[PDB]
Amino acid sequence: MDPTIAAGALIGGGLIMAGGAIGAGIGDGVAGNALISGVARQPEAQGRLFTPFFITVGLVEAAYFINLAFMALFVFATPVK
Amino acid sequence: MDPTIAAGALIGGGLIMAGGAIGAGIGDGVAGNALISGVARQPEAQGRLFTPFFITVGLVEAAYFINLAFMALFVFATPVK
Amino acid sequence: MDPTIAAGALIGGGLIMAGGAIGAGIGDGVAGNALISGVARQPEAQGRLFTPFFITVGLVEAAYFINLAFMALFVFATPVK
Amino acid sequence: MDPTIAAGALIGGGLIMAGGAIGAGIGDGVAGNALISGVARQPEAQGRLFTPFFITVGLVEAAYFINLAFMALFVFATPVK
Amino acid sequence: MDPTIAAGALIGGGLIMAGGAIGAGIGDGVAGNALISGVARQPEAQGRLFTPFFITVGLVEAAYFINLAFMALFVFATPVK
Amino acid sequence: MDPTIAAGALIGGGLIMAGGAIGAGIGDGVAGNALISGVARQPEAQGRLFTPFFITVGLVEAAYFINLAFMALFVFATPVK
Amino acid sequence: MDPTIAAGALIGGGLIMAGGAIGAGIGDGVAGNALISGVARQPEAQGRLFTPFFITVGLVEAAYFINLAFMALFVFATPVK
Amino acid sequence: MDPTIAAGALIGGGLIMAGGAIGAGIGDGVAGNALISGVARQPEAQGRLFTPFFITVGLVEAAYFINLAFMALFVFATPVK
Amino acid sequence: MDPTIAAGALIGGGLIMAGGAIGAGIGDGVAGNALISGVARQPEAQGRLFTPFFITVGLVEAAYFINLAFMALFVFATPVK
Amino acid sequence: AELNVEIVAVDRNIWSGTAKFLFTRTTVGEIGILPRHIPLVAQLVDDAMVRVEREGEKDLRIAVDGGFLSVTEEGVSILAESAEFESEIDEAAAKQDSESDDPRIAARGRARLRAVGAI
Amino acid sequence: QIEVGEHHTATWLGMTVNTDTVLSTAIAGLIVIALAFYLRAKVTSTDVPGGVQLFFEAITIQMRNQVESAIGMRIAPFVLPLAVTIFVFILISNWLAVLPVQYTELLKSAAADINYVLALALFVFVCYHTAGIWRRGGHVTLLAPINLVEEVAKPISLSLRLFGNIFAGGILVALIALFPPYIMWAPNAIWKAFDLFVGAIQAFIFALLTILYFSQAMEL
Amino acid sequence: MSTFIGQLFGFAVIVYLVWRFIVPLVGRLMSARQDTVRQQLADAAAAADR
Amino acid sequence: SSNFLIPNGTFFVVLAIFLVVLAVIGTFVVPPILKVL
Repeated sequence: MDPTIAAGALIGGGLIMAGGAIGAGIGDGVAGNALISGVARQPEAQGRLFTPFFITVGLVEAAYFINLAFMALFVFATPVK
Repeated sequence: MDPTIAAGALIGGGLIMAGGAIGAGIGDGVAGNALISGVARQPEAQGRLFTPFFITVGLVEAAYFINLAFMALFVFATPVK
Repeated sequence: MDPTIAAGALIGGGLIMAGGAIGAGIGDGVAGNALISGVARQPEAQGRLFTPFFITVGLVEAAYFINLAFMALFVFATPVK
Repeated sequence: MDPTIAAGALIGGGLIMAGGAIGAGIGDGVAGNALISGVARQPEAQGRLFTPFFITVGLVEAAYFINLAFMALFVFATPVK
Repeated sequence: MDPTIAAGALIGGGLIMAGGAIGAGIGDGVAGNALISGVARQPEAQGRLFTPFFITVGLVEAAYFINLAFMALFVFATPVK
Repeated sequence: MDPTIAAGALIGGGLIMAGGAIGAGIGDGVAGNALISGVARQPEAQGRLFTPFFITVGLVEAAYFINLAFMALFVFATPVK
Repeated sequence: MDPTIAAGALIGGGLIMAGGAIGAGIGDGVAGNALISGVARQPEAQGRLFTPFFITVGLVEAAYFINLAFMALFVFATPVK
Repeated sequence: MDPTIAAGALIGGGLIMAGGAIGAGIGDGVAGNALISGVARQPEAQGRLFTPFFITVGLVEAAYFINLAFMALFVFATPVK
Repeated sequence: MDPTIAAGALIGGGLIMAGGAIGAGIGDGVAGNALISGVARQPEAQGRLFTPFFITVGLVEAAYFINLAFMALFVFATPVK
Repeated sequence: AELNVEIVAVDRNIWSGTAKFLFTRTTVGEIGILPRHIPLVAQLVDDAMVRVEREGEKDLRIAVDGGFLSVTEEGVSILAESAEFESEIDEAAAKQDSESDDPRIAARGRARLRAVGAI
Repeated sequence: QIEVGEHHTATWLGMTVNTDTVLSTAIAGLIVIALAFYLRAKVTSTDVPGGVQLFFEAITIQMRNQVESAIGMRIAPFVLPLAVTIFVFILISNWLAVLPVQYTELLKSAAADINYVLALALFVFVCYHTAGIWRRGGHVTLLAPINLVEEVAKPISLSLRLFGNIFAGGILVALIALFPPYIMWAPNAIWKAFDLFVGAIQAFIFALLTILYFSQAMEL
Repeated sequence: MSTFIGQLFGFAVIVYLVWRFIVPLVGRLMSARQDTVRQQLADAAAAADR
Repeated sequence: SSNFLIPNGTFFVVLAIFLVVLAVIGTFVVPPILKVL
């Protein structure tokens, strides 16, 4: 009915956010691992490593927030009512 | 009906929290791995490594708590009743 | 109906605990890996490595137990009856 | 009915976006890890490493955005009404 | 009914694409990690490393696109109507 | 109805055990990897490495068995009948 | 009804076996990786390395077979009929 | 009814293909990582590394295509009508 | 009804095969990674490394095929009709 | 292809030529070099052995003491306190040397054994 | 269109028997006894050895060095024959499935039956169990119940690992049947080659795990 | 008979595979391994000779 | 139908066939080959 569509939208948004969270969390983890290792090798490399690191994060979190946007589109402005 | 929407909201919130937990847990794990390895290489590097480490965690847990917030929005102030 | 909401709460709590278990298990594993490797490199580093290790665990298990709490809130004091 | 198909489309699109997010997030993470490590080894290698890195990303994000496209095809121009 | 089958086909196609996306994304990530590391070790090895790298990708993306094909077979020419 | 709640409890318990199994299996794997590597580099270190290793396992399997307990609480003493 | 409980039991058992398979497969993989690496440089170590390796496997497969047992308890002697 | 079985078959086939895709993609990725690293280690070793590499792939893709076969058995010659 | 049980069996078998595929694929990948690295570090070691490698695979694929068997038991000789 | 191999002792050039493949054992693990290979620096194990493999001859086995090893763009260089080819070894003297209590001469004897194809 | 676990059946002393499932098993048994007597007829000590002899000696000393590094050979030489038995008897038992039968096909695997695999695995179990108590009469205390799983695991693991492994082909060769004939031959060939491989590797695995379970049953 | 003609249309490519590639290879190897023990028994004869 | 993963009497059958076959090369192959070695 209408509530069935609403429930489908809620579950779909949930899945989208879950995928986003897994992706962002593990991606930032695997990037920060390299950052910390580099800073453990050469301390004065820190100011340098913040350029590639934040590039990587800029990509990772990107996929996250895109999903976030679409989750809103699923939950609030649900395409099919 | 109305309970169908309620159940959909509960399942969606569950999925959101599960994704958050996986992401945060593994991200903090993979970051602490590098932290411990750095402290095993150079003890007096500890006070240094706490800067990139907590940066990484600040990102990882971020994705977690955002999800947490939205989970509340799914469970308590459910968008569609 | 009412049982439909109850079932949704049970499934949601299940998902929350499953995500928590995956996150905590793998996070503690990936942290203990570094701990053991450090203790295999320098035995007398053990008493040192227990500081970053337990910090990491303190984060990882945190995400776990938070989920645990919310699982209770899903199962016992279900928000919507 | 018709809403059943709509709900199926919403859940399918959700799954597609979740898979995309996991893939892109972790792929970019594992690529940026190598990028940061290379830049921690040789700083003046940065301008070089941006060639293979962005190649890798060009592949990874590709799989993401393809999914994104199909998600739209699932949600807006649903194949079967 | 008929829409029930349509919804099942949409959810199945969604699952197929999600699995494909996770597999391809992480596989290309873990391959590009080695590519970047090799190019960070020996720059003039790049033209060499593009042979095994693209072999690996040729396998990884293969599993992806196969799934893509079958997803179409699930969504457009659904086997059972 | 009542069987609906029973089915929800069975599925929830299943999810809890699946998450537990993934977490414990991979966590013990990633810990034993470090154990074997330490024994490979230093065999005599075995009697030493059994202290951090079993600490790690004590954490990992913990998250497992906790889930196991709650699975029982889901399956036998289902909270809501 | 009764078949609803039967279906819930089948899905729950499926989830339990899937989690078991993922955990055991990847755990044995990550352990055998260390075994092969130890034998790679130290072939003689293979005989010694068979002590920690099989310990690890004894843990990993444990979590698997426990799940297997409970899967039977879900499928054959279903707790709630 | 009959369409319910058809939908179950479509979802099951979807799950089978998703698992296959994840397994094959990541397995080929983790194998090609070693291949590329070996090629960088020793350029001539390439003709030698193509023996173990393709052995590994022969195993990995095996699990994939087996699933593919069974997916067909789920969608086209569905066991229970 | 009866078709509900059939659908549950199809979904359960799907989950079992998906878990098997993930486990086998990644396990064989992580084992072949070590095999290739050993053959890249020492070639004359190939004939040696095929002993531990295939042991590992013998374990990994084991968990796979066991699942395969049970999947058949879920799909063809469904326990509860 | 072939790689240039040079084994220099502390007071003499032990060997120098070209090879097809070169097996030895670093403190970190055994290893095999081939004509092109990463630049590398490593320390052979205390009782190491060096097997050179040549195209038209039989493989030349050498015992090395306190060795170090480095691979570069030019070839392989092995630095040894002392080295002893295979066709120069008393396997019985090396055998009774192997069972010493002094670790240094014990490693010397174990290397002399590894060169002759024993142990 | 096809259903698994179907073989003719009967009874012999009140116990139910498979009318199928035993012909190909006996074919494998008579083949191994055959090539063995063929060895004996063309064995040597100071000649050039026959192909059968070189095949079997490769297998034999492979298993021998495996055993001897796993355990002191003198401690338990009886596992060496038991190993080789397991290898070849299983090797052929999978390779026998190479031959094409179907019109329904009953020349196929003996391992596609749960009982054959169950028997092999549980015999290995009784043997290394009695060997463990013949020798002696967890690594952590509270880890101990997990150990109880461990040895109930092994015969199960050894059993279903093999069955499911060949059962796979035992299903696939059937599925591909309904693929169009003018195309089916190519995937048929591909799967048959890979099944040859997997049968070999699987016999290898069962033998090696046999030996290692003997070892960890018998060490001290 | 369709299924039999198909399965042995496959069997043909299988043993064409084996006769083109594998058994020539194991022929090489078992020839070498026969040659080795042949040479060593010849060496035993030469040793009693000496 | 047939819960075909529950054992059947056929078990004992091949145990016999396995037993003798072991006993077979308990005499007929490997004591000869180990002595050949």
